[PDB]
Amino acid sequence: SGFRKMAFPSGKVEGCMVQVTCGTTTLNGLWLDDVVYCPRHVICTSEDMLNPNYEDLLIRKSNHNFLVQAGNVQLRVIGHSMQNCVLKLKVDTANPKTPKYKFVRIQPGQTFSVLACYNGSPSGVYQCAMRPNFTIKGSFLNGSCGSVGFNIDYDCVSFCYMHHMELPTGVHAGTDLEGNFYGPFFDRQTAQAAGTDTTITVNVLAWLYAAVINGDRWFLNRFTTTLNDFNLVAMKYNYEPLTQDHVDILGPLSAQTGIAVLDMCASLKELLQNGMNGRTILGSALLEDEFTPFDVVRQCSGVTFQ
Amino acid sequence: SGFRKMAFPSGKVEGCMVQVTCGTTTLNGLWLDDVVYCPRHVICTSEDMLNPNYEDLLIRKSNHNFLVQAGNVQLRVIGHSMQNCVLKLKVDTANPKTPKYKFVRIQPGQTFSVLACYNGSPSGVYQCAMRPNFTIKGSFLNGSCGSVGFNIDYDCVSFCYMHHMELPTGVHAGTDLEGNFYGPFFDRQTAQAAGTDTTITVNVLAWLYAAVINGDRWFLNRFTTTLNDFNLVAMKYNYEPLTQDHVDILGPLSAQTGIAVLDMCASLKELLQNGMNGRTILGSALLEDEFTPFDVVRQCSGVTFQ
Ligand SMILES: *[C@@](O)(c1nc2ccccc2s1)[C@H](C[C@@H]1CCCNC1=O)NC(=O)[C@@H]1Cc2ccc(F)cc2CN1C(=O)[C@@H](NC(=O)C(F)(F)F)C(C)(C)C
Ligand SMILES: *[C@@](O)(c1nc2ccccc2s1)[C@H](C[C@@H]1CCCNC1=O)NC(=O)[C@@H]1Cc2ccc(F)cc2CN1C(=O)[C@@H](NC(=O)C(F)(F)F)C(C)(C)C
Repeated sequence: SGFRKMAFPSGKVEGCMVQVTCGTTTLNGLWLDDVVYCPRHVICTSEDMLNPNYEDLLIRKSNHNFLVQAGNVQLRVIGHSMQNCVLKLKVDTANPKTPKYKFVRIQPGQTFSVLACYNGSPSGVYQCAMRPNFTIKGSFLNGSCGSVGFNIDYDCVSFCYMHHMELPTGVHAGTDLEGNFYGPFFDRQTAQAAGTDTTITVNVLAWLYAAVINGDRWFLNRFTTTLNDFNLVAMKYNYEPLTQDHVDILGPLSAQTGIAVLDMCASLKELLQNGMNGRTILGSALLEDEFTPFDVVRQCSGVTFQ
Repeated sequence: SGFRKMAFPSGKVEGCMVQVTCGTTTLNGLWLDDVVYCPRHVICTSEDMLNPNYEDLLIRKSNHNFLVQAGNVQLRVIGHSMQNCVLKLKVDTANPKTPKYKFVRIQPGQTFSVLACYNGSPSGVYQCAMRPNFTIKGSFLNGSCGSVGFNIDYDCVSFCYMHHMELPTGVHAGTDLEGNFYGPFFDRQTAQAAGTDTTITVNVLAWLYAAVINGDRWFLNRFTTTLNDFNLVAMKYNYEPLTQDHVDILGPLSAQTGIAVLDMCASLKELLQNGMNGRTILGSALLEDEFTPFDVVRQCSGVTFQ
């Protein structure tokens, strides 16, 4: 029993974190085989931090203008290239701790673990989600850029995020590991700002199923709803539309609990319209939307506490 | 910016997790140097799971009745001893991944990271607190016993918890790494139940300071309170008394924000008496009490967003 914001064990990623320096700029890099991946703005100086032309800045650099430190070992850079907003530094040593890995570009609504790092050294691990507006509600300070987000499946690390920027609302923007930003953001100091965000409906439903698995039914009701009528309420509360594919994805949790998806939708409708009346669900007074259906299955018992 | 339930990176602990089998019972163990630590009830069978006499059960075992598996490598047991509720198995191989480490018995109110493990294999990492009633609100299924809790300081792992039991309310009980339970609990199937819990006041105050550091002041007021008058309100809301030592511990966060501790106490008093009026603090609609003052300093900027 219990239900926690649960991150993946971070060891396989810790062994990949390094420090990249160019000029007086240092940030984190990810060392896999003989390549170190890091945000390309490591090549910016104090005077470049507005609207840099990265191709023009990078052609002025040589391999030896980059320093890569792995622990107390300096790795020599023997090639470099820019791919989108990521710099790839070829180094003379293959990381002996390279895990089995993939790069994935995730969809909004999906969750991942972040290994927050400073000076190439891991500091902490937490769970977040790719928001519908393609920001993340991270926890990042100066020096964190290059920290990565990941999921793990049967000892394969799927990297999905590299940290680049903090937006004016205090949320975060970054890239996939091929250097493409999530959302409409850029690695430049310009007017960018999160678009209006929405609540991830399929995830709230998954978390309600988690609450039932763990023995709590107080929020259920005798009603059902059509998908169309539910979505008319969702829209009013700034929730994402629920699709039939979401309904299908929730199939297993519905089967394990004996509660039809559209019946859980009617419970959620009532919660939106009435509030919680001072009660909590899985220790929260808000409707939590950063657990996916997979996250619930991963953490919860396959046996419902009936 | 941001503020997350942040666990320590778990790599140094992952490398210590092993599987211990006795009879048909398998659970997790912690391999440090040439010793494997695990819950002593690994020696129980289906018929022992009520009121076992552990000294009588253990004298009937030999070293070769214990199997220790580290990955796909079987470690041979060459000695055993019981210390309180923990079994110590001496093995023929010292763990080459043994980190620098300590065993600590923590005080209630302190937080730690849990590496949840099944079959000797790490599954996830989350943050919890030792509750005033010496339970933890963990997330544990069958097969999790022997999973450990820890803090890390300058690459020294301080182990503080080993998981043993789930109580009827779904919360968890366990031991320090010397095998002494936290709280009044036993490794036996008897009427035990969590005592009444309380909210960790000094931690709520620390988290309010975190909210101010990150730029949010909506809950502050112009009032102050005496320590005695605050504690009369605390008692009414099932909060722990706040001591002068708590006040002292909050000194640094008070100094960084310019808000006197007893002024923050008056803010907390008002929150308790009025509620939040539908507003949130650091993304929560409840007063969070599982961040210590140290946790806030560790995660937050040393520069307040004024
Ligand atoms: C990251 O650690 C980096 N620092 C540096 C320093 C020098 C060169 C390159 C980098 S990357 C930080 C993390 C960030 C810091 C603030 C606290 N919380 C965080 O997550 N990233 C930045 O500072 C980025 C990098 C950058 C790159 C090119 C530019 F032209 C400008 C920047 C500045 N920057 C920002 O995040 C800024 N935000 C924005 O410009 C915007 F539009 F996204 F809001 C800033 C105002 C500095 C937060
Ligand atoms: C842990 O994984 C262990 N399983 C076994 C199995 C055989 C032998 C030894 C152990 S340790 C579980 C973790 C637990 C399971 C339930 C779901 N969530 C969890 O955290 N620990 C137990 O099952 C313990 C072990 C034990 C030891 C000696 C005994 F005499 C009896 C037990 C049973 N047990 C419990 O946690 C039970 N709770 C209580 O007895 C009490 F009083 F604490 F509530 C149980 C009712 C099984 C949850």
